[PDB]
Amino acid sequence: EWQENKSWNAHFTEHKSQGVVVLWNENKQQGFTNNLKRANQAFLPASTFKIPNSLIALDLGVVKDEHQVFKWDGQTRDIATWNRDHNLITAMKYSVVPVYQEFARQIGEARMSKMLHAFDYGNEDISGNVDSFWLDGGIRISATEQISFLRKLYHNKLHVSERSQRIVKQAMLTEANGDYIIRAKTGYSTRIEPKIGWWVGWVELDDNVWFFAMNMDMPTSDGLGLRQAITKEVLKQEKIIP
Amino acid sequence: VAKEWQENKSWNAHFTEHKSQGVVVLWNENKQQGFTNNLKRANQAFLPASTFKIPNSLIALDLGVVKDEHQVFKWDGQTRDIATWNRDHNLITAMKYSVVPVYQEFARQIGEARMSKMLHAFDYGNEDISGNVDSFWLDGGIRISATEQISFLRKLYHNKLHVSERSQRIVKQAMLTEANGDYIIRAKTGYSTRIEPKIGWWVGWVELDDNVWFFAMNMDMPTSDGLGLRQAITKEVLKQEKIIP
Ligand SMILES: *C(=O)N1C[C@H](NOS(=O)(=O)O)CC[C@H]1C(N)=O
Ligand SMILES: *C(=O)N1C[C@H](NOS(=O)(=O)O)CC[C@H]1C(N)=O
Repeated sequence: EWQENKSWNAHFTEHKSQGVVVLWNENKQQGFTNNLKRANQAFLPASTFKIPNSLIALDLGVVKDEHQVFKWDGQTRDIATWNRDHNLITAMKYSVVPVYQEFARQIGEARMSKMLHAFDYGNEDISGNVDSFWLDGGIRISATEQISFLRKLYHNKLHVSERSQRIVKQAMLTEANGDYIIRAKTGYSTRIEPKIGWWVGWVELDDNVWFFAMNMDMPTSDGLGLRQAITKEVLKQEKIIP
Repeated sequence: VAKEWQENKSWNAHFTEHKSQGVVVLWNENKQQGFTNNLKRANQAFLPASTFKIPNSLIALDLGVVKDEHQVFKWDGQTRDIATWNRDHNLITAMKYSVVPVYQEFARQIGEARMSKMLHAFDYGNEDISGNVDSFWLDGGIRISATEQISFLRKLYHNKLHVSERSQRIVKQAMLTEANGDYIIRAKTGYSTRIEPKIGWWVGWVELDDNVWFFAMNMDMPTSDGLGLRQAITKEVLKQEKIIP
């Protein structure tokens, strides 16, 4: 079920980086990783938590649909794209923290905890602030647990409406062309060490789905582009993407 | 400039330079304003050909002929000219490779009575299903203009069509052509080859962060040499208008 393919380390080494890329071939029901230990190492999900947060908010009616406008609070933040009104699509695209913080507060501790349990999401521990537990609280999820979670989302098997799962998968749309479709979410766990970068999601091909979850050491924001770059090098090596 | 429809003849450069003739029709969803290089051709009704895969997919999902976007539609075993058709398909791939046999079967299952009722409810072009139940969109009575394609597409985009919200969401997912950090294109190509004038189609929309640009283009297609011009000329217009980089 889980093969260790150490050749992918070359992609990390060539990029002066370290981390794990985890791939899951849906058709074959087989997994591949350059590091089995790191693949099962649970980390703070950071912005990858916007996937279960969106799902819960949609199912509870906190988010009516992907067109609902979430007004900017007027607070100027470091990331320029957050300093405007957003809908679910753009909030996911620009990883708009205050929008997701508001969703989490509206969901509340009790429903957030019990609904995440329904998703079997990582350690299912929401300890810390309702609006920041995914960044500096007790929640932890491994790259293999991200895959397990994403596979349920792909198949509409999470215990939420099909509609909510379709809206999130639409909001996860990152890239598409004649060769593949990528539905994914980036993350950057900046608050608690080890500071890590995430990229979780999948690649849809005509006749298969390749699920992926990657994390890498991110001591600074300088290497953030490597989350997609390294994953893409692995996908290209495995002939998943041309 | 405050007008609902504006003609922009400068776009004709994109057709002429490519030794082509046609119409591109754009609709700025936010401003509720339309733009075209040819007002007359924008309203000229043609056979929808493969663009009919959008309403056909909608009807088939709503009626449960297509359970979901994963349902496998087996290859009948007949070898056809377009290689990609000679294999099993789901709604995503059938739309992607415009697999005619799959859609002919859908239409036959839907039947003429339900097909007619659905198109009238969709206000789809002239709503005329005359001809073969499995070919009317290629050689029958159905006619739709580029502007009527946009009207139909706007309702689909907003889940305003009479069929289920679910069928509309699945069809828009199946329409996914291209996506990146700047835009998302949800569209369907067409090539009306049976009844003159032989024409190429490209209908759909461009999703931006804060706007949607609906488009419908058709162009003369005397040879398959110009097929790539359907997307290329549209993209030249979208680039000229600063819609896409
Ligand atoms: C999410 O992890 N964060 C919000 C935002 N996301 O950008 S990212 O998806 O490319 O990682 C910035 C980083 C991080 C945060 N500072 O909370
Ligand atoms: C649809 O109009 N057709 C099926 C197929 N479509 O490819 S297209 O979307 O690029 O136009 C080939 C042409 C046409 C047909 N022969 O029926």
